Amino acid sequence: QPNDEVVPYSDDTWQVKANDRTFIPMNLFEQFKRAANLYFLALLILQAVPQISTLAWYTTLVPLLVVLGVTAIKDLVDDVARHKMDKEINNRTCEVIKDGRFKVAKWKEIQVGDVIRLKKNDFVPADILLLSSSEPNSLCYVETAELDGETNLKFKMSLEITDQYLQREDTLATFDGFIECEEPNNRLDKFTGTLFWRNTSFPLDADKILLRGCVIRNTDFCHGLVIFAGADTKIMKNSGKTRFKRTKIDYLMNYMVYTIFVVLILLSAGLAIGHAYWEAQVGNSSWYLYDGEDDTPSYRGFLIFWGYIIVLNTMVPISLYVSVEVIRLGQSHFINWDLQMYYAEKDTPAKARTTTLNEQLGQIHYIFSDKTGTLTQNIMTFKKCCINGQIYGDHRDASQHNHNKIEQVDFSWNTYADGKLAFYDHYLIEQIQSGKEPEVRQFFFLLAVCHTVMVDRTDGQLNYQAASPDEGALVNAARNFGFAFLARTQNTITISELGTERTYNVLAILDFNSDRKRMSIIVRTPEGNIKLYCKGADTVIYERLHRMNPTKQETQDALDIFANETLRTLCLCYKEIEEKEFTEWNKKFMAASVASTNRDEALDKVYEEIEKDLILLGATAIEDKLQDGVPETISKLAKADIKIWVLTGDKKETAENIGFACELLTEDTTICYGEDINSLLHARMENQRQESFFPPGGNRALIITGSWLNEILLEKRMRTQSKRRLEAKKEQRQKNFVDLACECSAVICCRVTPKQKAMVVDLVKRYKKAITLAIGDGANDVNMIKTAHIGVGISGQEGMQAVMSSDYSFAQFRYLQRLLLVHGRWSYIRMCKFLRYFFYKNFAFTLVHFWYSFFNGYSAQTAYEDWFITLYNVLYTSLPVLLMGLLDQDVSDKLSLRFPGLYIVGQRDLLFNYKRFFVSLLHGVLTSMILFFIPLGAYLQTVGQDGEAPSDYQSFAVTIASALVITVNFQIGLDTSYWTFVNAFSIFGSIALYFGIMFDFHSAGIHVLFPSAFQFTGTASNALRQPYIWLTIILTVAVCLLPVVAIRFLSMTIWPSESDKIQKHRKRLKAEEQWQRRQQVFRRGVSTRRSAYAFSHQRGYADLISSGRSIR
Amino acid sequence: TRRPDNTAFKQQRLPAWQPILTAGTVLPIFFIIGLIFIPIGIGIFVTSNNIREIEIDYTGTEPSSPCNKCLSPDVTPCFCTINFTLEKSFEGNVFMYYGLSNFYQNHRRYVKSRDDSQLNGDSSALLNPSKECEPYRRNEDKPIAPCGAIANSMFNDTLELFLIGNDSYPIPIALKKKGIAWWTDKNVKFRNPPGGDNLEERFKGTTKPVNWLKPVYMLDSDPDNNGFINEDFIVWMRTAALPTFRKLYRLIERKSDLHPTLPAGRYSLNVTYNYPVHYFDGRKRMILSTISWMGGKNPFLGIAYIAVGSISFLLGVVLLVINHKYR
Ligand SMILES: *[C@@H]1O[C@H](CO)[C@@H](O[C@@H]2O[C@H](CO)[C@@H](O[C@@H]3O[C@H](CO)[C@@H](O)[C@H](O)[C@@H]3O)[C@H](O)[C@H]2NC(C)=O)[C@H](O)[C@H]1NC(C)=O
Ligand SMILES: CC(C)CCC[C@@H](C)[C@H]1CC[C@H]2[C@@H]3CC=C4C[C@@H](OC(=O)CCC(=O)O)CC[C@]4(C)[C@H]3CC[C@]12C
Ligand SMILES: CC(C)CCC[C@@H](C)[C@H]1CC[C@H]2[C@@H]3CC=C4C[C@@H](OC(=O)CCC(=O)O)CC[C@]4(C)[C@H]3CC[C@]12C
Ligand SMILES: CC(C)CCC[C@@H](C)[C@H]1CC[C@H]2[C@@H]3CC=C4C[C@@H](OC(=O)CCC(=O)O)CC[C@]4(C)[C@H]3CC[C@]12C
Ligand SMILES: CC(C)CCC[C@@H](C)[C@H]1CC[C@H]2[C@@H]3CC=C4C[C@@H](OC(=O)CCC(=O)O)CC[C@]4(C)[C@H]3CC[C@]12C
Ligand SMILES: *[C@@H]1O[C@H](CO)[C@@H](O)[C@H](O)[C@H]1NC(C)=O
Ligand SMILES: *[C@@H]1O[C@H](CO)[C@@H](O)[C@H](O)[C@H]1NC(C)=O
Ligand code: BEF
Ligand SMILES: [Mg+2]
Repeated sequence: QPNDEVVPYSDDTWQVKANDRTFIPMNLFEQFKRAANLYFLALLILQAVPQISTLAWYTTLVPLLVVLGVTAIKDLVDDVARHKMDKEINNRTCEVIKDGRFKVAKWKEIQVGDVIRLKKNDFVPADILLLSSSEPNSLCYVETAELDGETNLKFKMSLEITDQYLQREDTLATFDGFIECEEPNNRLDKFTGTLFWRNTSFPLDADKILLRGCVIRNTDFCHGLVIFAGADTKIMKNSGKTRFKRTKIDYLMNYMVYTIFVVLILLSAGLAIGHAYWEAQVGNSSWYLYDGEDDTPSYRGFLIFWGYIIVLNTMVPISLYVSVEVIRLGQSHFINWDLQMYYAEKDTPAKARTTTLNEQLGQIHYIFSDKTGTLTQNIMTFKKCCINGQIYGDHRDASQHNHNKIEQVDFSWNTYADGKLAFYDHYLIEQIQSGKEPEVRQFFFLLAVCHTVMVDRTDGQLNYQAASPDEGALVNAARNFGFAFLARTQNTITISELGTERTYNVLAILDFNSDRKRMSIIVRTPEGNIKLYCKGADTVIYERLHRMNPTKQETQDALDIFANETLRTLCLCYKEIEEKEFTEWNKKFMAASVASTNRDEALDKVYEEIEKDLILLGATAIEDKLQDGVPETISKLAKADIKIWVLTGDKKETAENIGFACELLTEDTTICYGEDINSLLHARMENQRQESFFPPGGNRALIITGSWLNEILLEKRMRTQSKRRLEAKKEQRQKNFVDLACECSAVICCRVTPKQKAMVVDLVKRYKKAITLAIGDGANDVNMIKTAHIGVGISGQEGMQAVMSSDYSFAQFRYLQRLLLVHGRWSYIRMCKFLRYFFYKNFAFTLVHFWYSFFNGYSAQTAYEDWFITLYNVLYTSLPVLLMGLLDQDVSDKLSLRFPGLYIVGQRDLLFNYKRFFVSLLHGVLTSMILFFIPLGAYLQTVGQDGEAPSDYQSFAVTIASALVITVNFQIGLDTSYWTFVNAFSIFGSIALYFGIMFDFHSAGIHVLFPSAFQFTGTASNALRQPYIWLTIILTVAVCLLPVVAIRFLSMTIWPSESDKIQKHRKRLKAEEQWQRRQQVFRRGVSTRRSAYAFSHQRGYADLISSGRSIR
Repeated sequence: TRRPDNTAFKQQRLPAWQPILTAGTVLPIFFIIGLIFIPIGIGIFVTSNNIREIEIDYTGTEPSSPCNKCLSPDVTPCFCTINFTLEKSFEGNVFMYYGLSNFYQNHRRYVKSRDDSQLNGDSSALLNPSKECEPYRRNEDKPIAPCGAIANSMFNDTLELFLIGNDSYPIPIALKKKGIAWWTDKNVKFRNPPGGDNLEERFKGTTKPVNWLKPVYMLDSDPDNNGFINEDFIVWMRTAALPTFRKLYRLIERKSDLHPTLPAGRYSLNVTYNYPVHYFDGRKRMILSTISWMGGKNPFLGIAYIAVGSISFLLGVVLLVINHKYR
């Protein structure tokens, strides 16, 4: 039932008349979406009240205004960049009839029901009803490599009525026809409608409609009428819904912030009960703490709950999000500026068009890639051949092999030859020239006859217009070897054999279709002989070979070798027909060529009747070129424990051939097709009516067609019970399929529609909880680019459909090596370091108030200056962490591509779990403990007790602040492993700036200006000149920093990580063997172990050529 | 679309240093820290041990002391006397402090009860004081010049020292009451109201704090040590950091003669008990200390330095052993 040759669009009235056509919202968004801003505004409101305020109103605004300004500036820059990208990538134009004659107009000025004209190689703007063309019978050839991964050219024809009357712009301008068609939908194969014109109705069909992604080729100009437009086009309805993408670390940060909220609430409540009890016991007896307010101890505790909330608010950071955004912006700009990710030929630098998904590049689990245009260059060439059992094409010189370093044979002797074909083999040239072996020339004569291509000689250059890449390559190879296909007509071909022009007489063309798998042609030679030449798949041709064929085994060996080299193989045969047999078969064929009721079956039977006894000639090998460094990239990403799946819309033969050519599949791998997977799943379901589907030690791969993918996933009141049971069964089947697929080495999906690509990506994401990436080009890959966690579009080509909705846009698949193994890994490491240090240094600063609470009656008295609290998070501990988060590397990029195994560190969430958060919190708690309790012990006794004795509250505050700043700015230095000059400058300049600003505030002039604001006048000058104060500061710093150094050293020495081992031995590393293809896997025992047949062509062209439709 | 600039910053290649924490790079800092902390701790401890300090507690809370009668002073002037001895004579300048224990001067409700504008000598603030010192802002109908709870709760106690000589006649000891406050505090932070030459007319329309026996006028007879610049007032206004604190009271200057400043013998302390602290388990002490040429008597820093040096040396040894065992 399932079909391997059709994409399953099914399993997934409109009326047209012709010629009858900035800062406030960002602030609100950040306030509401980000609960931190609302929290800080609530803190401000609390600080307004005088009965509860414990800190001035400066504290929460001075930083908050800076946060708001920075966020607004970044948002404005991002908006400007987005508007730019949009403006400078949306430059496309087309000719339209909006006035007396044609006018140029952008694609946005198109209205449903307006006639337009297109030229060669011009992307179709919207769905069109082809009205006329320069080609005979108004034919038009379109390439749909981006609507689906098919590299062959389809043909569209228009109505006879519109063909013979709309050949001129004069009639098009006055054209007035009605169209009633189906409403817009996502079905690209069929189209039902009707055109009313000249008081008559004409039905429409898909063979008259050009879609948006089509590219017009082999047609000078084409006039049509727009049917759909904008988002209503059949390819725009296949684009998923854009969603807001958030990294895996954002949710962790949210849970972290909620935990900090809870901890702050608990601490405030505890200190509130503490103060209530203290006031009950000691507060009333104290005759000096009289405020004249009749407040009971419980009321005081309740009132100071809010005071302690205000004091400890700084536990939740105020500059976390701005720091994260700046880090991500800098890393994205690093991605943009990368010079290794620069394609010189197309001049297409990389691009990070979303500046919020950076660390997630270091956590990728799966990659899903298109095939046509992503892993391939859309170029294929004729590499080798086998004639009479001799394999030609391997390196040789003269008539005997001499050396590998041989030159390129010159085709000067030929007249039509050019430089397209790069062939390094001389024995073939001598064999052809000598003529001692006529079958050598017969081989290329067959190559130049059996095709169905067209020839254009407008400039006399003999240009070949081929609807199949394989046919084009073979015809070019034949032409270069002296057999050039010059001209064709209804009943003749005019091949020129070694300079002699012989005009044959074509008698019949036996067409190609997926089931037949072969093509043939019966022609009469000028002498009078009748010969049938056929070429096709080896499997379907080895069942029709004559009894006598000495070269059968040698050609079989050649086919095996070609399949071993990952090449597309075809088998060639010919036979001679007698006059009587030919006339009887011609009678039968003409009988079957008129019965249009069941023409296909009668034609197939007639075709089968003649191709019975065939004499072999050899085989041909066509290599489909891949992008440079594709197999190397795949192997590297496999060493990093990343699984690559290929989701292509191309036929099965091409997908399997590319899978073998990319080294995804090998001789060891056992391939399972749709039916085997379906049987396995059925058996498992019956058993269930866990254990691995396959033995662990085996190697396997999956080749699933779209129809079989739908079949195996079941996608082909009592009603509620039925619905729920069916949904449960579908969920179980989907989980089973996902588990089976993730157990195999490689998975390839072919003949899949965009919805199916999105379905597979979503299934993996959901049932495996894995981070997924999607890379591809064209319009069919947009849905999986919008569904995956990260989406990459291959730019550089004229198709900018997948790049619009992508996240990162480079020009070649190779650069994926540096996106993940350098940029993503570094980004993950840097973000984790930033978060750890940030939470450490924010918790080490606010717990001093908690510790001090025990020595001031739990009265919410700050241990820091009223202005130090303001500038701590902005000036003293802001720059160094950002610099470390922008300019930190553990190993060099050249040493990070050489050891992909490092990636796993981010792949398992090891550098920052939900456990490292509490470790950092404990570190901050201990640091604050020491910072407070060492100065306290120093201050209990004498500290420089004389006339100038700094033993008061302000000296205490400045001592603790200095110790805190030094300790934090030395911890940041301990964290960094890439000591750029700017890193050291910031680390040693934050402390200097703190000291300078402190000495500025503690100045006579500022106090004279207004004394209320500043109370710490003269404390710094008279407190930092005592040796005991400096000894206390040094002791605090040493106690805070020594255990960290000891623990880091012990961890590195006993449990070193991969980066440590690489860095220790970095000096002795010199062995780096470049990846090399596995040269030889030749074996014996089986005549054939795989059929490497592959051909891309569509049925119908022979019908056009046999009739006069395709002849001008 | 064009070729990105080739620069050190843009291409993620900036000249940098790669500090691997090699086993030969962390042991040296441990050993250096130990060897530099041990001698400093020894020196600080030795200096602290060589300081002669005498602390006399005269709160009179516990009976059988010759000051308990002042816990219920029916008569406002209550006088005690404390007899003590100095075994070893002091030398050089001597400092006399009054200390309070269990006296929370770091309370938030207490630290903010202040008006730095009025104490700066501002005519506008001299009347209509700041709202922060509300409980002691106005007495009946006029502003209180030193408003706030800090000014009212000021040490009300006079202390004097006498030496019992061989003649059985107490010998008074001169006590200097100047130069016991920060220079900036006396010359910048605190200043008298502007205008006039007589302090009497300067504070016109302002009463005294409700607790002060006499107004700001009679704090001192000298015109350079009365007003808001009084040093006994500045010293108190400088709030302490912990419940227990010592505030400088008097300076005893070394006599130019070779004899000790405080010759060893017997001494009597003459305290006028006026400041009550027994309600909330507070304590009052008088401390006589001598000058050091490194700070003062701080055994805590010396002991901590000794301990940290020893621990650093032990950690260095242990880390060396671990490095050898897992080399
Ligand atoms: C400061 O010295 C004075 C005496 O030398 C003592 O403090 C306070 O002294 C005043 C009297 O000068 C007491 O006045 C109170 O006044 C109200 C009415 O105005 C009256 O109802 C009270 O019963 C009392 O008479 C004040 O209570 C007293 N402060 C106390 C007892 O805490 C004390 O020696 C030193 N105290 C301070 C805070 O400086
Ligand atoms: C929720 C977890 C993480 C605990 C975090 C908060 C604690 C720091 C709070 C909770 C209960 C609080 C205690 C509740 C009651 C008191 C009685 C309070 O009153 C007194 O005993 C002193 C009065 C006097 O000295 O006469 C002393 C502080 C204390 C122990 C509090 C100290 C701070 C505590 C331990
Ligand atoms: C990290 C490991 C190696 C040591 C963990 C020990 C800590 C749990 C100890 C060390 C210092 C201790 C603190 C030392 C002093 C105090 C003050 C104490 O209160 C008082 O002494 C009275 C306060 C007053 O005078 O009003 C309450 C317990 C507390 C916070 C202690 C809590 C427990 C601490 C943090
Ligand atoms: C290796 C590090 C990471 C572990 C944590 C070390 C703590 C256990 C240390 C750091 C600060 C030390 C405190 C520093 C100061 C003091 C004050 C000290 O009290 C006095 O000096 C006066 C004693 C008195 O006169 O009553 C009592 C020990 C204590 C709490 C220390 C207890 C031990 C502490 C908490
Ligand atoms: C360097 C890292 C790896 C270890 C950090 C731990 C130190 C902070 C601990 C270890 C020993 C502790 C000391 C142990 C003993 C004392 C004596 C103690 O003083 C007393 O109470 C005794 C009476 C007197 O001071 O004379 C004051 C705390 C102190 C200095 C402790 C301060 C904190 C110290 C240095
Ligand atoms: C101190 O000693 C003298 C010696 O006569 C005595 O009169 C006085 O009462 C004593 N004071 C005390 C013990 O407080
Ligand atoms: C000083 O002590 C003596 C003890 O007799 C006595 O004069 C009085 O108690 C004190 N001085 C004054 C002025 O009260
Ligand atoms: F471009 Be893919 F092969 F659909
Ligand atoms: Mg593609």
